[PDB]
Amino acid sequence: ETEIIEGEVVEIQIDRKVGKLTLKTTEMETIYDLGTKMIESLTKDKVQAGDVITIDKATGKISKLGRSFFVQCPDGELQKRKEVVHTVSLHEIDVINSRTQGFLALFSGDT
Amino acid sequence: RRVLDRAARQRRINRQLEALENDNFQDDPHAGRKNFQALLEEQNLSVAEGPNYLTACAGPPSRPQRPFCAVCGFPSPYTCVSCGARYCTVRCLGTHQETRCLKWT
Amino acid sequence: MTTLVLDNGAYNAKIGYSHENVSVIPNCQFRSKTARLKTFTANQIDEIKDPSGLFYILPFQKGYLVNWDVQRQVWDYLFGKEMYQVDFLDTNIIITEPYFNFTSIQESMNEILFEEYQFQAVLRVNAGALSAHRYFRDNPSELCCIIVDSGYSFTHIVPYCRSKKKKEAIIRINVGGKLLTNHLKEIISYRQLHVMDETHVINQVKEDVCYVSQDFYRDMDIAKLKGEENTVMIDYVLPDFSTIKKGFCKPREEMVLSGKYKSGEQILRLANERFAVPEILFNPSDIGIQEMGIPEAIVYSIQNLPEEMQPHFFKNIVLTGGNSLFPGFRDRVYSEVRCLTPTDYDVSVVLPENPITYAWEGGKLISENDDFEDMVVTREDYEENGHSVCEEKFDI
Amino acid sequence: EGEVTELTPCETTISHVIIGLKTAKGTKQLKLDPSIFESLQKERVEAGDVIYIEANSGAVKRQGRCDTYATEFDLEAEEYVPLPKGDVHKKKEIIQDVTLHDLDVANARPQGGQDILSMMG
Amino acid sequence: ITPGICFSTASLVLRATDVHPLQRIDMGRFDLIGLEGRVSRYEADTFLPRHRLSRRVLLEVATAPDPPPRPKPVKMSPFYLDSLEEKRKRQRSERLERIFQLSEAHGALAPVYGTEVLDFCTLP
Ligand SMILES: Nc1ncnc2c1ncn2[C@@H]1O[C@H](COP(=O)(O)OP(=O)(O)OP(O)(O)=S)[C@@H](O)[C@H]1O
Ligand SMILES: [Mg+2]
Ligand SMILES: [Zn+2]
Ligand SMILES: [Zn+2]
Repeated sequence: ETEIIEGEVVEIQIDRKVGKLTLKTTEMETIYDLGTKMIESLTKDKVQAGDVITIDKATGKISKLGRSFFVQCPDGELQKRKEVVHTVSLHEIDVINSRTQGFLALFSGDT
Repeated sequence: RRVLDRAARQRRINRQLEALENDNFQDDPHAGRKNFQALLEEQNLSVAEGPNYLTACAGPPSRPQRPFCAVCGFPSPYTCVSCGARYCTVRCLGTHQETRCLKWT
Repeated sequence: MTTLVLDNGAYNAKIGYSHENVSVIPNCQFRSKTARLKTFTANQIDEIKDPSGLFYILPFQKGYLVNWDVQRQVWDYLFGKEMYQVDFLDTNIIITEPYFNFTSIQESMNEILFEEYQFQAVLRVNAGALSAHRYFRDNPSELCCIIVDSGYSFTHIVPYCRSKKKKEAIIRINVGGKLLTNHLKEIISYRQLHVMDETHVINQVKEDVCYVSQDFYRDMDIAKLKGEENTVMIDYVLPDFSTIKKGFCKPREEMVLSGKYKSGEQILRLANERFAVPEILFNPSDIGIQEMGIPEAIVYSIQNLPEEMQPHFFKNIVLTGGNSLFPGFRDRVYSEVRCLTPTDYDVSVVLPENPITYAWEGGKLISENDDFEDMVVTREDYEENGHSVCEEKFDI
Repeated sequence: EGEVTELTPCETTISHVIIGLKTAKGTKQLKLDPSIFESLQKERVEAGDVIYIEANSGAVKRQGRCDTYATEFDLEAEEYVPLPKGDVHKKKEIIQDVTLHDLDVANARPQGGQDILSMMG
Repeated sequence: ITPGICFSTASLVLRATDVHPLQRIDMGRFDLIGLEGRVSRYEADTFLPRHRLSRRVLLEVATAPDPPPRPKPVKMSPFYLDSLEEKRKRQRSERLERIFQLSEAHGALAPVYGTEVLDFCTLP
């Protein structure tokens, strides 16, 4: 189970670290108090007002899936607990755990 | 929507906390001497002047505050932009906006 | 000759004679809309039959005696011919005082006790002192103890040596039974039905249904469910004072999930308020009070004191007061203090059978001692030296 | 193992490291060899983090933040872990089987190493 | 320019090789290749056999009081508990035993070649 935050960015504020982030759906709007790691993640991936993004809360994995004013803004709750199911082959486990950055061998041979 | 400054939020929090110390919410059914603040101001009680009442007030907790929904009490990931109140669901947000956001109804 | 023991609490007065038992009587006057011109005093609340919409006239604001007229009337009723028939000129009185009591209140207490009643001798102590004395009488091998007094209007934590109170380490929490009851009233009014005028009924509800959770978030998850798996949720039938004299909880087998009942009972459904209200004692910041809870305050008070004494303090934590009667209070306190206490130091928390009357028992014990006469202040000495020597002798 | 309540290097260079670890069964104060301070700084260990320290090797692993601090921000990319249940000091007597080939391959190539050649290797 | 491939896997997969310290032995007692370039033949053969600590010396140093301060250069019990002190002295004894065992373990292995031999055999 993972917590996924998907919404439209309203306002992003970062000050010298503390920051605030305001996200909205078609049904609710919220302001978040950001931590250092999420602030760094949002700085690394340029995020501006109007972008529709999804955030993996535990990892900070932010992927921009378009802009809205093109993808329609999400409708329901901003923060959703989702059940993610992965089917991983034994070869995949072996290659991932064979060495550091070993997952690259799943794509380029080099096992 | 409108936005409330820090002073308004602090005043609301202080008013709610003081209201929690009220003896009764209604008025006297008969309908026809000091208070604590008067006693404090008369005592002229100064900080660091030995063990006294004020120095005994507990300090801030180390563990961070845990947010709870202002409507139903369950944990609340969201903070209302307008007033800073916490909430957990679209239904709870609607109830908060109708009831206690902005004007205190 | 005889000695009177009184715990002039903000909610209940534990008044009795040293040679007799203890009585619990509300220390406040009452007015009701069922009486046009009639103010009830002290235990007269038993006479009223419709305590709904009851109005409370309290002599304590924020746990200190601030209203003198109502307190005087209550004392006159308690000391009058109806209750105890106290012979003032030949009786010693042991009366409790709030911690860090203001000088003006002490002056007024001494003046009233020594002039308006003319008691033979007065001994003013704190309830925690009597509780400590009782604990040390019970446990003679222990040299130190720490007393937690979670009462109606506040929650103090006071460490006591064998015969002295460490005033430097006293910690007060501004969370008490009054605050919890008002918070429960506000929650119920905001969520289900308006009960802000039903302080008595909501207080009884808190006393009957609330409990302290060992796992806060597990209980929150359980309460959030719907159906049979929501074991936390219960149904309470408020007393209408017509056919239901006192409130009660519906049995689980008789519970209806839909919430609609053919009987026209006004049913109040509490799921997360069961443990949210008692949790304010351990986490004041839950409602907005930036103060440390009971366990953190205990540990901080003990760690302020010298290192050599610390293991003795951690081994003798004593819980007194009404708020300590919540289910799971002792286990939660022990768990949190053990979590914060250094591992080499053993932690022992003791909950007496009657935390309400612990101070009264301590006062009875201190009255029976042979050193009692040295502690009290007489009226003959009051005439000349009293106003200084009351401050000098009493360790308030 | 436990949540870090205090991390104080003692200056004479660093003579020793005083650390405070918290568990459900109490708190323990430990004096650390100064070489472990480099490991603590590399792992980015701060107060409130749940770590374990190997007594024989000084290895430090920061296995997340304590869940008591989960509400310190509304959105941080952190992994919050429950406070450990047992004592701070945990002893276990174990019997592990290894083969000679394991030792051969363990000694075939170097491990760790802050040099440029080791890193490129 | 294309975005990279985001390969998503189960969080449990990244912990497959991880073994808890209480479940694994110390593999540093068989580390021969780690001693090369760091440990010398002198340390293994002449110094350590002579200047290894003993339990007696360790206990004597631990129990003895602090040494007197180094001279400056010159140009020429009511609260006492028996159980707590017994626990503390048991902890001190355990700590000293651990120090001894770790000091013995960390210098038991001798290099296959050693720094001196490698330096001698290494031409410019
Ligand atoms: N079974 C119970 N469970 C929970 N709370 C209870 C219970 N019985 C009594 N109380 C509470 O106990 C409080 C009164 O306790 P007391 O300590 O006797 O008050 P008091 O000492 O007279 O006033 P203070 O605090 O000393 S000034 C009230 O707030 C009650 O709600
Ligand atoms: Mg009391
Ligand atoms: Zn809600
Ligand atoms: Zn709002």
